Amino acid sequence: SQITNNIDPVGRIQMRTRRTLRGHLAKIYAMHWGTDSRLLVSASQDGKLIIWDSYTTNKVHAIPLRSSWVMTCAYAPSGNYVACGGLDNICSIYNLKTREGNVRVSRELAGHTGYLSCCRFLDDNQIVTSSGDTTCALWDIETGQQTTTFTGHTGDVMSLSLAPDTRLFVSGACDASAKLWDVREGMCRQTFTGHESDINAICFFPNGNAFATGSDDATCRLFDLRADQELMTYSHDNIICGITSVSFSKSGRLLLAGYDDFNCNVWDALKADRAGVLAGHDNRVSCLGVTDDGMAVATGSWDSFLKIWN
Amino acid sequence: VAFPITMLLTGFVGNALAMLLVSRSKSFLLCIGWLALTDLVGQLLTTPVVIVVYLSKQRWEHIDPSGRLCTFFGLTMTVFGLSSLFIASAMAVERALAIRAPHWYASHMKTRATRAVLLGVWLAVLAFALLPVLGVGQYTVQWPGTWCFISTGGNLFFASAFAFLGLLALTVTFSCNLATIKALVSRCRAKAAQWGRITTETAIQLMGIMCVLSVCWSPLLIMMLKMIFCNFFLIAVRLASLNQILDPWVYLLLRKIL
Amino acid sequence: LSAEDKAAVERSKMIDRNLREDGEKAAREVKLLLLGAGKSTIVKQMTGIVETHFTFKDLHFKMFDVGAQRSERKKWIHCFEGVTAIIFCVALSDYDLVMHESMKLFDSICNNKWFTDTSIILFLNKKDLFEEKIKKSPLTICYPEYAGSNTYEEAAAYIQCQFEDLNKRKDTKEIYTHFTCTKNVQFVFDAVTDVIIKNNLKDCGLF
Amino acid sequence: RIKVSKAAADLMAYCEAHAKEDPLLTPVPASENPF
Ligand SMILES: CCCCC[C@H](O)/C=C/[C@H]1[C@H](O)CC(=O)[C@@H]1C/C=C\CCCC(=O)O
Repeated sequence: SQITNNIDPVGRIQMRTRRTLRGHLAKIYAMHWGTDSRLLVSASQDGKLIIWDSYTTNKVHAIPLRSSWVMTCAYAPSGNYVACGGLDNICSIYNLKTREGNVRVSRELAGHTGYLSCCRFLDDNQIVTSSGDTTCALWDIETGQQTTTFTGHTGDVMSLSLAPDTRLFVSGACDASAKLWDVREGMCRQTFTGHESDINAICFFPNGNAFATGSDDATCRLFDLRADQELMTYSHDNIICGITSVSFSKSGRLLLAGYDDFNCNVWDALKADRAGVLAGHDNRVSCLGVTDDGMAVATGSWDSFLKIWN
Repeated sequence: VAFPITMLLTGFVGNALAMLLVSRSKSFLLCIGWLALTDLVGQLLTTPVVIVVYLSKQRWEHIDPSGRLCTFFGLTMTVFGLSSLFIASAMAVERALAIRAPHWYASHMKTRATRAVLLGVWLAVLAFALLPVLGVGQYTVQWPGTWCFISTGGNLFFASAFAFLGLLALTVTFSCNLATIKALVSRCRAKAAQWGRITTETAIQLMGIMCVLSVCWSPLLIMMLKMIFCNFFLIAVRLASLNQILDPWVYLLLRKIL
Repeated sequence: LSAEDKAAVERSKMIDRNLREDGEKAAREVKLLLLGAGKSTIVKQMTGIVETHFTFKDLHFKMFDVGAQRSERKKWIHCFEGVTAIIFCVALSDYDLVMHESMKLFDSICNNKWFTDTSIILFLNKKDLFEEKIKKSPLTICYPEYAGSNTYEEAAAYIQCQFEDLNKRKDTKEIYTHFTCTKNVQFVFDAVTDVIIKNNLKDCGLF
Repeated sequence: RIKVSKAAADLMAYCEAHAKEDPLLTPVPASENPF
């Protein structure tokens, strides 16, 4: 942080809610952009997992669940599969491009004991889940059994983020200990502890050799995978609430953090300043994703509104 | 001369507030907003003519030949004025339904009938005000020479039907509050108590409604039946418009106010 | 704006009609938690979580007997904010069976920041074992100043007023205590028709 | 472990080598911006 004061900061950011996606009735805990930069999913407590088109803002599929308590969702890099998980301790997988018209469930992954916090696809054959019984996993869709299980901490895992090359991920947990794992061997490689309380979201820096941790004590930090220590903490003195989701931009210059004092923010991810607030959400925000092309964000919140910015 | 000036500005400052307050923030806020909006519009579309008419000092028949402006002002008062009783009555019947059939209210009345019967009250009210427009009854100029109501003479059928249909609202209101109150007390008597504070708050706020609609629309309705069968009638419309001034205050203000 | 777009928008409107129909069908159902510390007996006579669906007098409501997770209460209890009641359940035949933990749980639940409007029903399960165990042995040992008597009804009323005392700084929720004697599901029926009336009188706006 | 100034240099070098292709710090005109 000491070296960058010779760099011209970004001045101010203005973002406008270019759409508004309406139709949910309960609150919202999820979204995930496709690699299409076009379609998103969203998961709610109505029992509905709705796939939205982000251009015409109308439904393409409204998948009806069984367990109406979902806390995460995923959308495959092949554009074929959605996943959902929650308090049922079951990760359901639905397929989209089917022979018939109606949508159906493919495989019911049923091998956890705690609830589900995240799940992210690797191929159409490998899904990595994280749970509340202090263990991640790595699954296999046709086999049905987990081919590698990571049990490296005491705190319940809360987030997950694969690398850009999809060889080793990162998971932070309720004991403030963010670990760096490895998919091939199956054991931890480093553990970073810099936070004073538990951890709600993590994503990688888009290069693949840094990551950002959002905690529940109104502070974010930026860890590096080669110096193995904290670089910045981002914190303003007028915050009480706790971060709920975190994402980066494509150039690695904006760090968008989804706070819990009713509105998101934008953090300069190199100068530790506050650029511009995504204000106007009515209830707490739960989720936000920048597209792969890097053209929008789509924040969801307990207000039943999924709004798409810039 | 100061009476329309007072009832203009006092009613305006009464009903500006509620529009602002209501706008920012259920199946009650819309049905107090549509009372507030109709109440203010009926105060803005009617007062300018009188305020203008008596600056001048000439007979209404001189300014309007052919009898169109009195026909305009004899339909507005009925229309904007009666609605208001039909905005107070609807609200009251709904407040009974809540306590008397506790679950029927949840499944069947989710804001898709608070834009239905409420925006149907105006239609019911109006397939009656336009009967002098088709030849039955007559809106004529009264003793002051600034406003208009039903001639005393088939006109009686318009004059007696106004009294009958203005009685429905008043009666419905009184029945509904007493029915609600009785049910509330009996439901609170057999306990064995914070449900008691509900009874005091409601009792107070469901008797203000029952007293305003019998200090204001009492004389205008009771004298018209005798007229069907000098100065008194003049006060009968200042009372029956004062409810409109206070309509905005009682439902969503004085309780917050104090 | 070819025929493809019009077909897509008609599909979207059919989806929204089905979505709003299912949503409206959902809201005439009384979601209810089933928190606890003899829950099995209660759910009999009335992994993950289990939802039990049953209908009484033209009013079918589900019931979410959570308790198989045992991971953390701080992280998934805020998905339960919109709920009508909480059928809390404690057997009172365990005053000296190695009740303070139950009182701690009730203190943590009744004062929670997501549940300042939910009317906590409470059930007290095992009464025959309690009266035999109080006829045989006294209960002046949970506190050294617990009871000033040793009969059944004074002890039962003392325990009931002891659980109803932990309601800290609330005059918006109403504990409906019972003793688990047809007339065991009748009580939740007659105590859920008393919280939806409280809610209607706040809906139409009256207090 | 590598020097933290070297990792700082690497991250700021990735920051300055993609400032042109960022549609959320230097926005594109609305001809191509698909919303
Ligand atoms: C059935 C009656 C409905 C009328 C409702 C209407 O919105 C009332 C508004 C009043 C206000 O209080 C005084 C005033 O000039 C307005 C129009 C009514 C009075 C006309 C005669 C006034 C005068 O000559 O004194």
